[PDB]
Amino acid sequence: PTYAPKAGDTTRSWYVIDATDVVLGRLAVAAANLLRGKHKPTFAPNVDGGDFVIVINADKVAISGDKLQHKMVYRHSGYPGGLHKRTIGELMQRHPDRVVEKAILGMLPKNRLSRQIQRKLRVYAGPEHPHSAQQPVPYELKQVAQ
Amino acid sequence: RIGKQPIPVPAGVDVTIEGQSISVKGPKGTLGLTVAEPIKVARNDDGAIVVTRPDDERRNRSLHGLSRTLVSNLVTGVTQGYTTKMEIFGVGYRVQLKGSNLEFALGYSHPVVIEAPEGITFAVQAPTKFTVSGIDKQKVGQIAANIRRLRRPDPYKGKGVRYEGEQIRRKVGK
Amino acid sequence: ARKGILGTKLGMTQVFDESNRVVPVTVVKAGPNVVTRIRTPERDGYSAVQLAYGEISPRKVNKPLTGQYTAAGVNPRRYLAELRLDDSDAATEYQVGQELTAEIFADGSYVDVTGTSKGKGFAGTMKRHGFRGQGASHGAQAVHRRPGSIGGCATPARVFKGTRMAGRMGNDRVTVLNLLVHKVDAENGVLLIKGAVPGRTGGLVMVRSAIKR
Amino acid sequence: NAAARLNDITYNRLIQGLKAAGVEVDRKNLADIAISDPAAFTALVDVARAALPEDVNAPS
Amino acid sequence: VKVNPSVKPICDKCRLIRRHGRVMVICSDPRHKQRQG
RNA sequence: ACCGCUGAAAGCAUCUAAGCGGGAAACCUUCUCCAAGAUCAGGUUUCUCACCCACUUGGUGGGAUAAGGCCCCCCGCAGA
RNA sequence: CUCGAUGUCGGCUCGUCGCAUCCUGGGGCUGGAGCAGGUCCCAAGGGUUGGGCUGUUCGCCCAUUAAAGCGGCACGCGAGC
Ligand SMILES: [Mg+2]
Ligand SMILES: [Mg+2]
Ligand SMILES: [Mg+2]
Ligand SMILES: [Mg+2]
Ligand SMILES: [Mg+2]
Ligand SMILES: [Mg+2]
Ligand SMILES: [Mg+2]
Ligand SMILES: [Mg+2]
Ligand SMILES: [Mg+2]
Ligand SMILES: [Mg+2]
Ligand SMILES: [Mg+2]
Ligand SMILES: [Mg+2]
Ligand SMILES: [Mg+2]
Ligand SMILES: [Mg+2]
Ligand SMILES: [Mg+2]
Ligand SMILES: [Mg+2]
Ligand SMILES: [Mg+2]
Ligand SMILES: [Mg+2]
Ligand SMILES: [Mg+2]
Ligand SMILES: [Mg+2]
Ligand SMILES: [Mg+2]
Ligand SMILES: [Zn+2]
Repeated sequence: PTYAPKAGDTTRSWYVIDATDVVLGRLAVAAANLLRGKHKPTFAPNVDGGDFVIVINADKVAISGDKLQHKMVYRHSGYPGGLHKRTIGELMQRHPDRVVEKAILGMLPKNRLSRQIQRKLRVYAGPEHPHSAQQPVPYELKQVAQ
Repeated sequence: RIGKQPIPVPAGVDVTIEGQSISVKGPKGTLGLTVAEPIKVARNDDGAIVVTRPDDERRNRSLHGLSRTLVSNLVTGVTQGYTTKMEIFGVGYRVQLKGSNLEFALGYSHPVVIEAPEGITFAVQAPTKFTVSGIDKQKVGQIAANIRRLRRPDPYKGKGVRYEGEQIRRKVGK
Repeated sequence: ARKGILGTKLGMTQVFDESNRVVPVTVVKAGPNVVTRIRTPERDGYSAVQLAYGEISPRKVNKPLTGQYTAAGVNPRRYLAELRLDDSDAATEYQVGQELTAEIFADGSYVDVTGTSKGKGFAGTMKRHGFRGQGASHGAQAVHRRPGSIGGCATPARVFKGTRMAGRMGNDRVTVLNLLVHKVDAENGVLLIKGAVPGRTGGLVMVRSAIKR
Repeated sequence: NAAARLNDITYNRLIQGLKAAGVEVDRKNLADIAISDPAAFTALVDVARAALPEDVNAPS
Repeated sequence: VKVNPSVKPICDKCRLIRRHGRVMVICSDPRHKQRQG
């Protein structure tokens, strides 16, 4: 009998990730593992373990010069000829929180429980977050030496 | 070779460095510039400008001879300010001052006015000759390039706005 | 500085101007109005002004909506709508309780009139979108007013979204742009507006000043 | 791999160090100590780390 | 300009330079402007 | 697309590698309309702002109400 | 692939899409004086008529037009004619 977690054993906490010079790939990966609870030894792929992630300073994320011009974001409305495209560089002016949040939500598994995982994610643009009623501890990026 | 040659400073009363920055001030207005990050700017014995670099890369040799002739434009542009000199050719074409502005009669059905921006002062010397002055070399030559394109280049009668001394190309016509 | 008023369409008639031309006007009773609420940007997020219009008995208005008038000191009206202003300098000329009348528009000014278009019921495709139909003779079996084809074949195996078809028509918010104001009658509270004004004879009409001029 | 990284070592080098020290505990029980007894898992990390070769990138 | 995938100088004062990721020929005679596209 | 200014690597030159401009019915805002089922289901306001019963005393079952709406009734230029 | 059935040209009706662009918009070169052009590059937002002949597609012709573009979609569309 291996461990399968009960309901009421998953204890959640609150992290906050600054993004002042962090690239979009390193930060979306480290937020995807931290929301799902891969860093916890009581992991189970069918249980929404994992903590809250507050991403502040998303307008200062590290995107290269050739990606604010040539990397496109596509939406389609369903109507014919309804394909629209916006560059990253004209999304980092209006909605910079959507660029970080889209990179996280493509790295979660494509299933039903990821729609409950993504309810634990708050992405903001400035250096100020409203969740000071809780006590978010900061989370810096670490790589385990080998 | 350019960049491996110091910057002669006639007056330069506050040629300073504050954390990868530079400034200049003198008989004219002040000017600012920020050198690219590998290139260091430093002093000679005379308090002048001598720039240095790490050695022998494709990208550090380029930013060194660039950033020499951008700092020396500041200490020239404050002492000896830049004046471009332009002329008007063609019969009936002329130029006047409407205050600080500069009107042209270039054969159109409306007088073309050119609003002079900050730091730029216009002055005519003749109905077919005028000058554009200032302290920044890029900002002067940008205004003088807007005036050069006011008409289409005409290779048949030579009617247009020119720089003085330049020779445009000419065709035979009919 | 976009001015606006609420009103009731009263029908159409014709009138003669100084050059002896005939001008089809549409009478709009730009009735007396009142403010009752001011949307400020620091409180509500935008800049607008409510406008209350129409006589009503004070027993026909329920207790949740009656109290919204008691906070402004105004007797209850029938209609209630907002005039959207620009995003700055909100209400330096609108106060709560201010009486707006019809003579805020001048003779010869332009207005944009928005109301609800008349209903046409469940309308077929020749009335709603203006198709052509098949012919009236030469063999045409039972297809004299039918829409014809609605798609391709096995590629694409779907009707595209947005295909024009039969359905209901009317009851749409329709704005008519750049209508000339022939005469404002301050004695009667009536604008004479040149042209057509959407609605049945008695519906609610918002008369705003034009932006296209 | 989640519990080795609470003790600054990858899973890559924990399995190497537990074969270089002669600890034949299977991965079922090694993952049941990590949930039920965490202080008895730090000791198996310090056994596997000390038994690991000093330059892990140098050839044998 | 002339837009041809083979550009080469025609007279002896046509320079051959590279700007914005494509190879082009500039000169004084304007009928010798060429680029690759 | 095309036209530039400043300017090296390349003592010259060059719209370019750092940096900055001009540039069209295309693109994005502007104008008209739909739109919080936008499940992140929003905002500003106002009204009621209250009882009783049983049981295995529970974020339990029922009953009766306030604000309020629906059904029926008279109709409509609103409508299968 | 389909023979224990995938109904074939042209027309009408309704579309939708590509750009190898007919018109309009922006340019370089010209053996471009001007007016009109030739040629190349950029551009798909909208517009691209009505008749004679023929089952026609195609094509010739008539009178115009800012122009009368070329193509895909079972040579789009017969449980729509
Ligand atoms: Mg899978
Ligand atoms: Mg009806
Ligand atoms: Mg008919
Ligand atoms: Mg029949
Ligand atoms: Mg019939
Ligand atoms: Mg360019
Ligand atoms: Mg424009
Ligand atoms: Mg609305
Ligand atoms: Mg949606
Ligand atoms: Mg709501
Ligand atoms: Mg069968
Ligand atoms: Mg041409
Ligand atoms: Mg093209
Ligand atoms: Mg088209
Ligand atoms: Mg558009
Ligand atoms: Mg006949
Ligand atoms: Mg077609
Ligand atoms: Mg067919
Ligand atoms: Mg066809
Ligand atoms: Mg057929
Ligand atoms: Mg069929
Ligand atoms: Zn040449």
